[PDB]
Amino acid sequence: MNRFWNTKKFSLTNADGLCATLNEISQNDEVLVVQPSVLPVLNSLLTFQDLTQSTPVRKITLLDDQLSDDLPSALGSVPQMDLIFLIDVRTSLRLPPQLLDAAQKHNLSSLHIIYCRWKPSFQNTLEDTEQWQKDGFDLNSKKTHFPNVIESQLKELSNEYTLYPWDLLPFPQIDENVLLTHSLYNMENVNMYYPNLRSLQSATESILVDDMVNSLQSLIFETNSIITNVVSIGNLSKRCSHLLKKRIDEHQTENDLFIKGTLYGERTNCGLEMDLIILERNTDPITPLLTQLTYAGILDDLYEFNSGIKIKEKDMNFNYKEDKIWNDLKFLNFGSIGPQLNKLAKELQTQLQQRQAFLKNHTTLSSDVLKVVETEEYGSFNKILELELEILMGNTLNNDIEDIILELQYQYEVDQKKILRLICLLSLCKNSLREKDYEYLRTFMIDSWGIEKCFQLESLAELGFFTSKTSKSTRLQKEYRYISQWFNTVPATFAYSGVVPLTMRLVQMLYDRSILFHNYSSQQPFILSREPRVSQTEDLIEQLYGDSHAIEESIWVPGEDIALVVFLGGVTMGEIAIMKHLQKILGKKGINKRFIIIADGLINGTRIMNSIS
Amino acid sequence: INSKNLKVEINTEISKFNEIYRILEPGKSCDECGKFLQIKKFIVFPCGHCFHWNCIIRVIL
Repeated sequence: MNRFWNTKKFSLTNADGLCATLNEISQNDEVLVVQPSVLPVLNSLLTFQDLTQSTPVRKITLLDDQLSDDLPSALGSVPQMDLIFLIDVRTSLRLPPQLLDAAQKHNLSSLHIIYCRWKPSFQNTLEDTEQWQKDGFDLNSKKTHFPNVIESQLKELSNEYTLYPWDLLPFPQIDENVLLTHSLYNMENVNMYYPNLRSLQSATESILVDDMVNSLQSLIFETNSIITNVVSIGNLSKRCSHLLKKRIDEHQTENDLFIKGTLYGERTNCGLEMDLIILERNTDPITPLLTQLTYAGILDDLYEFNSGIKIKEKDMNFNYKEDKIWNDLKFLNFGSIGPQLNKLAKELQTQLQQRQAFLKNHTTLSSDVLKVVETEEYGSFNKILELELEILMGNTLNNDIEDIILELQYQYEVDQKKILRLICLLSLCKNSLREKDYEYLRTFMIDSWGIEKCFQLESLAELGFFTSKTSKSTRLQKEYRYISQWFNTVPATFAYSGVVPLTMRLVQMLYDRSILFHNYSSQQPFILSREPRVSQTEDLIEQLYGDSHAIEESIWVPGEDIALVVFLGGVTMGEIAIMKHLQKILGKKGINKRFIIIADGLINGTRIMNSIS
Repeated sequence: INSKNLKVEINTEISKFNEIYRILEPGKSCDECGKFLQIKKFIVFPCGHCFHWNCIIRVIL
């Protein structure tokens, strides 16, 4: 807020707007009807008690076909004032049929709905006071617009179209530092980047990039920032950067270009820098599939977080704004939790009961997790780690891989997803697999897991995960054993099998070429540069991607620090753990910066496997 | 006598006016150019006016 990104301050605006709208609906007893996908987000913002006390609504429901049978049971009952639906139409451009069938059948006499949208900063605070009646109606907005958007398909029943545009802007839930935008799923639980229908990839990609650009524009115009340097990586990031630049340069108002002349300008500057490094998940498919070792990573891949940051099996919330025990243990390694918990418990003995309840709950949950790690296919949780560590450095032999893949297939029972992920990593690590092993691996797969597995192994065999030795979308076509020489991923590191992520070193090289100095270096343009630059580092990335055009460096202004590292394609939460380590080590070395990680939705190995199915 | 008194008063006023400017700059300031006073120079006049030493020379030209 006001050039200082007070992230928690973003939370209040959405709640205030929703409360004002709901209280301005009607001063009676209201019943709320909320879409299943958006409800968890709303509950993570407004508590039930606050919702009841602030506005006279007293009931919340869900959009389901069960309501059709309950139309004469639930909808017929209550209905003290009216029914206020809440829908999300930001993606999939289609209203759910539930409201369509309920409107005509139950014959509601008052239809009011709520639709979500990003904040229209271009409205610039209603533009003063309409310029004293538009200086004699010199400007007007009647019919100066298309008749309807998306909701033009709603042209049935009555004219009760009291729409209400509730505003929404990103706010942090999992942690103070990192915000999160939900644009990676539809209402049908289909991945927005890896859809299970290989006929409409291009449109889905365009829609995703458009929505991401819209969210970034909303945040940028809300915070009143001036981007100075852009480091785009990949193909889609190029289009995203160009579209964002065009949209910023088109829709910006006046009274700020004048400031753009005063600040920065010609022959002078004021020492303000913001960076917009952008990456794509397809660039490095090496590390969304490794096993998590941090506490929240282990707790995540065994029990999937929903849209809200909570879990079904437990009841206590993991929100950071009311508890401090979770703050200091979320990103620590699993091994260093026990003794720390023992010390925390023993120090309080000499020494309010809410802390006791919190520590008891944490101890019980940790004990349950430790118990469930073992005795549940004992040794698998470690065996996969040793196998992954062996594969990453490279120890594959002639036809011996077929012996170990089925070694744990039925000796220890294991899910399909683990095997599929491991074989994908095997096929991806060597950057190529010969033509004499697919004929056996695919045969065994189709033998053991049905007939539909052939379709999965065919569809997944074109995104780059499952390739054969015999508009490129920026795949990776270089052996990984080479990358272990330029970079020092395998020696400082946690949340993995002792391996540094590839994105980690990719962002490291932009500011300090130390590891690149040890290997493949005789001269460098610099050793410590404050501004992001890319020079004399083309050939290494020319062979790494097959084209010396993936790297893009853009300077916008002609002539401590906020860096916006967005993530198009999900964030593997282990990267968040190493981001803090990067910030700490860079601050120690001398360069002081602050990182904000924009995420389109948490991504994880198993969560990917159901996507392409 | 009146001329002598007037000359004495004028000399006293001139002597008093020396090193008694005590003009003040407001929190943030600018004029004529519009951009910012504190970027080029501080050509300041009485009755609250500000110039860049460049806008003024542009005006006279």
